[PDB]
Amino acid sequence: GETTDGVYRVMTRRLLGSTQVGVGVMQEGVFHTMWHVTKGAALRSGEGRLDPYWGDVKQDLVSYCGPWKLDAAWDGLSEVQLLAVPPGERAKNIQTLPGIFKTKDGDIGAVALDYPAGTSGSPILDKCGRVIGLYGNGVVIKNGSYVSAITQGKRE
Amino acid sequence: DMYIERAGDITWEKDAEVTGNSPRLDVALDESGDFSLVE
Ligand SMILES: Cc1cc(OCC(N)=O)c2cccc(C)c2n1
Repeated sequence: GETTDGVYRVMTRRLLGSTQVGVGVMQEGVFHTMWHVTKGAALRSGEGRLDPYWGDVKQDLVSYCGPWKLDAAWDGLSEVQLLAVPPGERAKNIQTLPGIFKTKDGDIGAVALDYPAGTSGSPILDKCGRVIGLYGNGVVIKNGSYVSAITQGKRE
Repeated sequence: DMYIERAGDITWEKDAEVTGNSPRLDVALDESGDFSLVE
């Protein structure tokens, strides 16, 4: 299939038309997305098939064809960019300063950008271009607006 | 059955649109991987 590094849409025909359920990153032969996008299901790329290798419902992450590859982290300070890939619309960089998810286990980056569900899995970038996690699991605030964690996995 | 379609390169685009705020929130994470506002 297409094994080229970069960002992808995740489509199903199981509903009406071709419906974008999410986004993911191909890097070093491995596809990364959020568990709630695929539910662990296998993926088609050309004739090529992509089979799940690692996942965790609680982290809401899943890799295909190999172990999780993305190790870079938000530094707590600098601005970032959501490389947002919405349904039927072109990939598009938003620059933003992340807020914080404060949790009984620790603190995580939060990006307060409001985008459809089918955008879940779009990657978050540092200034060097490295992916520091994925947008699309989070929380609805007082306003009615949406705020996402920066979700990153571990690399062995 | 699901399939993937390439959407672009992973690049920082200088003079990208700059917006959204930076809120500090107290949140819980359940076993289902759902976040929720602790207040
Ligand atoms: C990108 C995204 C994802 C969501 O839910 C999925 C998740 N697990 O956070 C959303 C839920 C409600 C409203 C909006 C605007 C959402 N946007």
